[PDB]
Amino acid sequence: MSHYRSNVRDQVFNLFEVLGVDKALGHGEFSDVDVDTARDMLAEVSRLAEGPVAESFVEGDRNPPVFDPKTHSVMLPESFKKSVNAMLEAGWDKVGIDEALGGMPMPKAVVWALHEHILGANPAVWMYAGGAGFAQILYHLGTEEQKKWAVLAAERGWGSTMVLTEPDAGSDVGAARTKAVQQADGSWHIDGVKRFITSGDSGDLFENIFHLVLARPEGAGPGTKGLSLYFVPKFLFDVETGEPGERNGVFVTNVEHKMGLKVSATCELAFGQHGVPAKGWLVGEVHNGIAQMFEVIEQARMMVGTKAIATLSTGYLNALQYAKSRVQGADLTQMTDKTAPRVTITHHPDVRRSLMTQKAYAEGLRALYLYTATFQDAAVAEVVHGVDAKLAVKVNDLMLPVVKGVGSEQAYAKLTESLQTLGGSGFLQDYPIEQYIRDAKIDSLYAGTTAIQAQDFFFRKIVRDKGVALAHVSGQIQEFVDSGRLKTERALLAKALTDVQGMAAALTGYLMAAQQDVTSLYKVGLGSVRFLMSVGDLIIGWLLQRQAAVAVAALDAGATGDERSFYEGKVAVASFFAKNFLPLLTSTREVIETLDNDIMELDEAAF
Amino acid sequence: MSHYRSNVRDQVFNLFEVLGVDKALGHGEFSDVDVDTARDMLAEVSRLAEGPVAESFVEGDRNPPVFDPKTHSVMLPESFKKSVNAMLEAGWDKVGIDEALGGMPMPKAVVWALHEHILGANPAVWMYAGGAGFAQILYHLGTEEQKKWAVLAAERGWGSTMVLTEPDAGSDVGAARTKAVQQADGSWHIDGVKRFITSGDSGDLFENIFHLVLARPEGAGPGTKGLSLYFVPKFLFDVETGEPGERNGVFVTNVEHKMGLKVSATCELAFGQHGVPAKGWLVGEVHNGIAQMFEVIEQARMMVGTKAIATLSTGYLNALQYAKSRVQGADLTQMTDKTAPRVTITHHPDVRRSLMTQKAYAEGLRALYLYTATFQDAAVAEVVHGVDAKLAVKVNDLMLPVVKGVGSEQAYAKLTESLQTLGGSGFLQDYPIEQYIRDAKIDSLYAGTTAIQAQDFFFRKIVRDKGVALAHVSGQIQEFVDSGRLKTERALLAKALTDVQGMAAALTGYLMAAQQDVTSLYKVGLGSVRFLMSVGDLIIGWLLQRQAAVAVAALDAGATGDERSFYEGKVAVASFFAKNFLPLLTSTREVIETLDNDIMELDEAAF
Ligand SMILES: CCCCCCCCCCCCCCCCCC(=O)SCCNC(=O)CCNC(=O)[C@H](O)C(C)(C)COP(=O)(O)OP(=O)(O)OC[C@H]1O[C@@H](n2cnc3c(N)ncnc32)[C@H](O)[C@@H]1OP(=O)(O)O
Ligand SMILES: CCCCCCCCCCCCCCCCCC(=O)SCCNC(=O)CCNC(=O)[C@H](O)C(C)(C)COP(=O)(O)OP(=O)(O)OC[C@H]1O[C@@H](n2cnc3c(N)ncnc32)[C@H](O)[C@@H]1OP(=O)(O)O
Ligand SMILES: Cc1cc2nc3c(=O)[nH]c(=O)nc-3n(C[C@H](O)[C@H](O)[C@H](O)COP(=O)(O)OP(=O)(O)OC[C@H]3O[C@@H](n4cnc5c(N)ncnc54)[C@H](O)[C@@H]3O)c2cc1C
Ligand SMILES: Cc1cc2nc3c(=O)[nH]c(=O)nc-3n(C[C@H](O)[C@H](O)[C@H](O)COP(=O)(O)OP(=O)(O)OC[C@H]3O[C@@H](n4cnc5c(N)ncnc54)[C@H](O)[C@@H]3O)c2cc1C
Repeated sequence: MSHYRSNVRDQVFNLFEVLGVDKALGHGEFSDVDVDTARDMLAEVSRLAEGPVAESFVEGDRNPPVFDPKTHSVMLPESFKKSVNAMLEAGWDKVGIDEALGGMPMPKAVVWALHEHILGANPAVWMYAGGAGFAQILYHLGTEEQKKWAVLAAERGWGSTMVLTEPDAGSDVGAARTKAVQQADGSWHIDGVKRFITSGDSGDLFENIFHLVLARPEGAGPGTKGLSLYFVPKFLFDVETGEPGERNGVFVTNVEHKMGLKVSATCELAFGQHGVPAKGWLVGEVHNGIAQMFEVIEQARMMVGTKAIATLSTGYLNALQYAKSRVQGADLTQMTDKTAPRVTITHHPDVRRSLMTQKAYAEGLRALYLYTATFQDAAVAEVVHGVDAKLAVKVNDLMLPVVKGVGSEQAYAKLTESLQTLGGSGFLQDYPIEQYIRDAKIDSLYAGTTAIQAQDFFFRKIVRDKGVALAHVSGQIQEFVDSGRLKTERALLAKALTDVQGMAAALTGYLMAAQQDVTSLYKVGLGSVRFLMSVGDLIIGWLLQRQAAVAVAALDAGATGDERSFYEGKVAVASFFAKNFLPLLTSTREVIETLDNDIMELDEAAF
Repeated sequence: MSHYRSNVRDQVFNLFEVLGVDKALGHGEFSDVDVDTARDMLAEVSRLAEGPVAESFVEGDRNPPVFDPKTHSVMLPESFKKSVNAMLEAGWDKVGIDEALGGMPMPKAVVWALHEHILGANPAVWMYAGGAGFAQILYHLGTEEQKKWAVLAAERGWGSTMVLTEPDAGSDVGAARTKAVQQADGSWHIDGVKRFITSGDSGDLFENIFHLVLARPEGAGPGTKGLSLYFVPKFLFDVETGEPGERNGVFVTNVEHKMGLKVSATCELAFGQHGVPAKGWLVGEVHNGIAQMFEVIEQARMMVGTKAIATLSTGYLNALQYAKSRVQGADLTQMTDKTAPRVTITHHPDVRRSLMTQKAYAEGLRALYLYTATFQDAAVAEVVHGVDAKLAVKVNDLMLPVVKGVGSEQAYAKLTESLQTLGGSGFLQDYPIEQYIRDAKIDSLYAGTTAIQAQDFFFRKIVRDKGVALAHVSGQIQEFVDSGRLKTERALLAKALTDVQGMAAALTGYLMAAQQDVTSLYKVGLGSVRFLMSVGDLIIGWLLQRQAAVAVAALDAGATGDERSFYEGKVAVASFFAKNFLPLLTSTREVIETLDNDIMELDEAAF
């Protein structure tokens, strides 16, 4: 087969044995979707991922897109084009999207499980083909006239981009200087240069591209609150039929050469700099740019974390496959006997430690993004968690920085173990883990760096939230921990919950203290990322133990064969994680409780 | 200037203010080298590394060597060949080499500090140019006839290789099947295929290459003990003048395609398979192969750890230079004020945490390999540490797994922080950190995987050694923590010593219990790598506090200006490491004390 190894069985286990998404199927907007329908779609898309989508994964990296400056055009490998069009011709880009746009209803938890397979097999495909998902947001936020455009965009299959960054405005989006001047007809003319734009051009892959652009109206206020969101197409088009017309003044002027994700054209995109106006329209005809754009960012941050996790999972499964078959060395128990038979390396304790660590974070993080996705539909959140719509929004907001920040960083860190499992062969392009690592590095940077995720998590999702969402998740873990074979694991989780609550209390103390000495805030920043990562380990631990309980019940009821091996692996991985990673949170709490500002007051030249 | 950023000042600090190498200079073999001569040499190689050597760093990766299968030859980029020849013409490969081979005396601590700059600027240069260091080993081990061959190899500038690995014999060197058949004329015919041979061919870069080859003499016993070391030249040569002659029967048949270190040709090397016998000569005319080859392996393991550390250093320095000039966002104390002045990112807490983390491991690991190198000369070890020659060998042996294993893994892990400091630009090939990471990942694999290092460290360097070397080093740390501003840090180091000593006790306990239940050994394997990493952190913490003590003295003695900034940085980094990384060892100890065999008993199919 291909490089991509899927795990539909684990997705089904989470969705329909552990998390309860099955109880929302057959109800609400999912009247005509049952568990069998969702299972079949998952198997169907996993086969597409493993075949036509994965087929161009290697070539996308080895023969990157070619950029021609004078026609401002990017040419993608033909094999990649077919991969994208194989996905689109099957309609996987439209599941969960409004029926007006050609979609059919589906819980986001299932949608993200479906898209996991695409993100694992060839993530850039998902990016180039996000047009309809972009159209969904434009449909939600636009005037009635702009809704017809969104409908057209979805059906003519346009490509799409999210356009915020400028050389001087990356983390600080509010510093952007791309400007917008209103025209007599109500149109606007966009004028500026944007940097690092994913899918900024894609050649003849699509009939059109509609950029969603942040720009500052002439005379607008400063910062992010002064930015407005604009619909700017590559081609002007017939507002009735969608037929592309005159080329609009939006041009790629450069394409970055990157560590990985090479098939995703990361572009310098110029608006109105080449003699042709960049005509655009104010989304919703209101000035509400940063709020509007964050509907896109929220999806971007979910995708990026799910991508990081999809990559770890297939990285782990490739390493496991290799390890079962690689003979090297003798069993440690027969070390003195140098004539002892050679064994497969899964017999070596460090290889099993490595593989169980990979397993725990692949499956642990899979559970985490699926659990997060059960809060992204109010109806699913209601039936699974018994929370009302407002609280579900708060919990999803709480969990997004965890999915993105912990997923990106832990996936990359544990792909190191995947590669280590192959020995020297892991350093070769013959195996895909090398590329997995290069493609995954980006996940801690774009859609907001980890430091921005951790700042958002504490200041916006806990402090501004008054801790409500965190107290809800904490309370669910408390109940789980207070409720035979899993008693030791639950006590380690009780300790980890207490450790994380002590982290949050210390950081809130630093926050409170800042009223007397404002530099106390630096301590919060110093601890923010370790706190973010600790919460992730806590929720991974809990979800894995919820899985282990379902597995114990399945084994007692007489599981046999492959199902028994699946459930046996869940008991072991939940216990392994509890004993090897949860106790580390104790030392981290002590460090966070002890933070000082020595390194803040240090002279910069001392570094 | 170039990508490579050096730190001569820190090397001097370690060598001549902390570690006491100055006491050995001016005496014994080092008559002709004083502190000043060494500082100038470090500065001189500093500049060669930054210029002619770093010149080809980028091209070597983006235009890798071309393999010609019909002539079994590798063609290296011309600019890279210039870099190698610039190193050789300045004689940096012969520093510390026997005078018979064109070298002059130099303590190993200074030699590795010299080579740090080549390894950071273009590590493959060091590898290709290592021929003279190979000859020194040939000179030590050879018959009188072979020592003349070693002289000619050093004088004619030949390249060299170390040839062990086969497809079925990587970590398990003893499974190699390359054969050796003695001829009437006293030579042997080598027959087999070797894999992954660094520098297996180099085109016209050198006049000859002498391969050091492990092979199994006809009728020898199994495992590493049945292997012998053979001298196998690319060209047969006149044994009096060294003039190359007939082509010997050893040919490269493939070159690997790798993640990084691309300009190092990693070759499939075939002996006696292309119709021409591969003539070789038994090194020392004795069958001591694995012990002889381990003289080479010990240098390779020191180099790999030093390379990884050299790479983290220039990664940190590049990120630091970038952080000081990158304007993004405002001070955290003004987060509510959206009009606040923009600041350089060095003002942000998470960036300073990141930078101080990179600093502590770059400088901590530099101290580690320099400390280790003070045991690689008997005269130096006596003057500096007061230990006899045989104990110095044992300590060096103890530390080689630390330098290679901990250096390789921690350098790669912390380069993630370096790249993160660049934000989105770190993912660009426009900056060198992307290449650092790819070039560094191999450090955890070749010259023995991290698991091999951890196994060697415990079973051979602690258990076979009867705790002598470990007891000596721990004794020095015990002394140190029992000796105002460094008091808090001293106590954290004491706790770390107790923690590591508890890890050792637990592992020794598991070893003893293997007398009754031999599976207990598996627990040793499970904790082996974490134990090794913990010792690294202990020794890093210790050395940084030794540096801090020296720095405090210099501060109170009236240091000013840039020297004051240097010394202040050492105080801060030693304290930061003590407070943020040493306490984490307590939880690691608890994990090691609670290891069990559940994941060993688990069915393979359950993974
Ligand atoms: C049915 C089907 C469904 C289909 C749809 C799904 C599919 C769609 C397809 C997805 C496409 C993905 C394509 C891939 C492209 C790659 C992504 C990128 O790199 S792209 C680029 C990625 N770039 C980045 O990620 C930017 C990174 N930088 C940051 O995030 C900064 O922290 C900053 C810019 C927010 C700071 O600015 P500063 O002015 O200090 O900010 P303040 O703190 O003052 O907040 C101001 C206002 O912002 C707002 N708002 C804020 N936070 C949140 C939130 N978390 N959350 C929400 N809103 C949030 C809020 O309105 C707030 O006002 P208020 O409510 O308070 O009144
Ligand atoms: C100015 C100078 C400028 C230029 C400088 C040039 C310097 C020189 C060249 C530098 C290198 C060039 C760069 C090349 C980079 C490629 C490096 C590689 O990958 S290639 C290398 C890649 N491949 C590897 O690294 C192999 C990795 N695999 C291993 O290490 C395995 O553990 C194994 C082979 C030892 C197992 O086999 P098994 O038979 O079960 O192991 P046992 O436990 O039973 O010991 C058997 C005998 O071996 C001995 N001996 C053992 N250990 C050590 C030691 N630490 N320590 C010492 N000796 C050791 C010992 O004699 C022992 O006998 P005994 O004393 O006990 O009676
Ligand atoms: C491959 C790729 C594709 C991209 N595609 C897109 C796209 O389609 N659309 C788009 O809009 N953007 C895109 N970007 C940009 C992306 O959104 C990133 O947010 C951007 O690269 C980050 O800003 P920067 O690179 O200027 O880094 P900076 O913001 O300059 O960050 C540099 C360092 O400073 C730290 N830092 C910065 N500000 C703070 C702060 N206030 N507190 C603490 N630490 C801070 C960061 O964490 C980081 O370590 C892409 C980037 C890449 C690499
Ligand atoms: C770039 C590069 C250059 C190289 N250059 C040279 C060279 O010049 N000369 C040379 O002789 N070799 C060279 N090698 C070979 C290199 O030393 C081997 O790849 C290395 O020893 C690992 O062997 P392997 O690839 O077969 O992995 P394996 O031995 O198959 O290891 C696979 C996995 O099993 C684990 N494992 C194996 N045995 C054990 C055990 N007993 N206990 C616990 N875990 C175990 C490993 O840690 C790893 O995770 C090079 C390799 C590379 C990648």
